[PDB]
Amino acid sequence: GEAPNQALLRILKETEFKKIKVLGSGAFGTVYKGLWIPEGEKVKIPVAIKELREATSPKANKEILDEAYVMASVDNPHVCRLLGICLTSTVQLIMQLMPFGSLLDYVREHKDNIGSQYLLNWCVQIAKGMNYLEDRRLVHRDLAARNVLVKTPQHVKITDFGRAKLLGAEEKEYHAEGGKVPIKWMALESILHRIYTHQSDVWSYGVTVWELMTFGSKPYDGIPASEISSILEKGERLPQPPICTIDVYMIMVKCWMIDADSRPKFRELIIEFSKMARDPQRYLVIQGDERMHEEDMDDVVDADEYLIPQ
Ligand SMILES: COc1cc(N2CCN(C)CC2)c([N+](=O)[O-])cc1Nc1ncc(Cl)c(Nc2ccccc2P(C)(C)=O)n1
Repeated sequence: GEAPNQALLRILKETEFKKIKVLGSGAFGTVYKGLWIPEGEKVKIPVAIKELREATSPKANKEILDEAYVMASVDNPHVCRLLGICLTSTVQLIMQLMPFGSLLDYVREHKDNIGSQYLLNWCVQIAKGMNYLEDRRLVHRDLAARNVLVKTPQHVKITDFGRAKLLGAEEKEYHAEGGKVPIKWMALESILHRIYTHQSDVWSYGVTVWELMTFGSKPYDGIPASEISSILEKGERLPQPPICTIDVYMIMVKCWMIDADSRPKFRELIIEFSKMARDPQRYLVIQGDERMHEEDMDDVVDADEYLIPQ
């Protein structure tokens, strides 16, 4: 068959884990900082428990089990893995705790400490992430700095799959009927024709690198998504960030070509940032770059990514 997804889907017990703090809430629901302690096993694993809402019909069309489906499949150092699922009325998605938050938040808080080695490496890690998804014929459809999580300052993972759509053997594009949308991140091709390819993902990767090099700005700030379509059409793009050479800028700008076959492929993006991250400062002029590189109760018997290899 066209790749029998012989993945596994683990079922867990709301008893063998304890919530500890709300990390956030949107319309979707709530994610809690949590502790998972599989019975028997002498391990305690830090987790995020993502609880959502029901409805009069939307609760029973795969409220998230779609997401649990895509995340149940992916295995890659730079993509969030779903540890398991919880079959309470509001099914819980159990996930590895990314203990440093979203990157968008992170770069803001630490601007005057982020180095160029760091920025370029998150650039390399996210392309590696996205390239895995392209391997698995997956289209993230919502790549942004907010949706990249921080495990360590030297290890990030792509993180939100509410909108992820797997392509079928004869599908070069997807066509999302509608809903709300993150306009200032989407390829022009998308913003007009609901068409999403891996290459519209590259457009998003572009805004993401931009978010990263502005230490967390908002793209087209001020401007309302209402007319992003219009300014983009006449030819405007996001500015060159002050820390960026032509080299880094010419890259983001390529991700924003109007012909999407004319944008870079993730496989190439990692080759390029890879090269930059060896001589980081030919490429990122960061003032003083040079002098630049939980609430744990009782732990002891703990683990994390290293249990997921059960
Ligand atoms: C250290 O604990 C966290 C804290 C923080 N915040 C909030 C508290 N303070 C402000 C610090 C910043 C974040 N966050 O979002 O910035 C993440 C983690 N860790 C984590 N691990 C796995 C996951 Cl799945 C997940 N999802 C998560 C958590 C909250 C909000 C939205 C999401 P999402 C859209 C990707 O589903 N979060």
